[PDB]
Amino acid sequence: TTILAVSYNGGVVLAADSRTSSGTYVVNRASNKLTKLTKKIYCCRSGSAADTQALAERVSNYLGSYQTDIGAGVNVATAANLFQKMCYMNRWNISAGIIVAGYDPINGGSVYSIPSGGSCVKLDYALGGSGSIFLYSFFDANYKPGMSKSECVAFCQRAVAHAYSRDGSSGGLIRTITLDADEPEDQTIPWNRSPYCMEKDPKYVTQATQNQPFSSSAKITGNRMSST
Amino acid sequence: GHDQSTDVFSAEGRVFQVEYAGKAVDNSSTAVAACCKDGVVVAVEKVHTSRMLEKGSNNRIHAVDRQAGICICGLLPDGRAIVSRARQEAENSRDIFATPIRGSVLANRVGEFMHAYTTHFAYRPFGCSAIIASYADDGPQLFVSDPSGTVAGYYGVALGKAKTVAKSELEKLDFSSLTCDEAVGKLASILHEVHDKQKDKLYEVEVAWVCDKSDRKFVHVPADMV
Repeated sequence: TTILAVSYNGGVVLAADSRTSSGTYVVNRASNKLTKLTKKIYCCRSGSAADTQALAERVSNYLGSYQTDIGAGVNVATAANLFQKMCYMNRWNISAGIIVAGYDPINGGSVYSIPSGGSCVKLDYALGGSGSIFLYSFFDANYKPGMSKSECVAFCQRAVAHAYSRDGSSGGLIRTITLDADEPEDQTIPWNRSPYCMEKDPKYVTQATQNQPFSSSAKITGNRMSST
Repeated sequence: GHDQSTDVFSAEGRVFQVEYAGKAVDNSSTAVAACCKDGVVVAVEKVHTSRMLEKGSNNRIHAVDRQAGICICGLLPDGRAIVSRARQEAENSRDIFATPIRGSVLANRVGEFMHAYTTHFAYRPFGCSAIIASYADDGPQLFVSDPSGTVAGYYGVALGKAKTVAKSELEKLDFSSLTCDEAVGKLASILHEVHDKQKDKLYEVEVAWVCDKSDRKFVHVPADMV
């Protein structure tokens, strides 16, 4: 899993790969890990599909009740707070990295990370999933904040692609959604138009030279490609 | 036997035990309140029976959260029960929803709670009207929940024994223009006019506001403005 969210001026992007794996087999290659909580507030789920689907459904339910009751929009902080509560109450029995991100008119776009222990941290961007370990340096090196919506979408797609090109546990599509004052725009990049992969990076086209032919010299030539 | 329990309708669909609790509120000391564009001011006439109370005794105005307060009118103990419930709702909003409770929400919650005690043979209605004054994200707001649990928003409001007069005086104010500074003066002034002197010889007027000058915190007003 690779999930992330990034703020831009006036909203957020969420992004995720689509793969759900039972270890080394892919049970679902088109999962949707961007889960709607309210109209403009989403979570990205990582960890146990079961656990995260159960919490998201629970929180989305509570939040719809709550919106009907106060007769007004919900804040992202409220959604994060609830998520945090539930994640923390059940921290021993669930595996669950969440990101809660969305747009509310009081605070603009926000991002909260709620990692396994049930901390809740408000950030500019957040990463989660097994694939996130690959993006920390990518962000450190290549993410400048203050990006436009469209730049930010493309950057999150790149970021996911980089992650899932190295994490065996992430893969497939890249789903994104933006969340701001306007209508949510979901997007889905199929793998074969991924903005990065190792199988198409020109610096990984030359094969490692492992299968040298038997020679009278130490000079390395190439792999032996043919018997003759 | 139609009027002994709040669990019972009369033949005209009235609930007498609620009307009766209502009378407790009307025979009580008077409160007024005004909701301006910059905040809410609520004032209330405390009637002492003794010359020897401490100033502060039997406060009828309670904070319920940073941004909200409840002035009770009627049986003060019953009101402190409501104030406790309002505070639990305010806490819940902060603890679960990580937001200050909007005032309309708070007053609805207060109303629901008061109404609940008008449905069941085992409890009686509360003998107090709560005035709720909030200034959360929904803006300045002033509600009143009566013993039936009916809740209404007001620009200005008067409860208790001088309510009919105090309303006549509150109608003379211009709510569109009036500011929390002016209102502390007016609302207090009003409670001095409608106070009856030969009955209730000992009285202070407690005032509180929540407004832009108080950093939208609900507080007793300093006793220089009165």
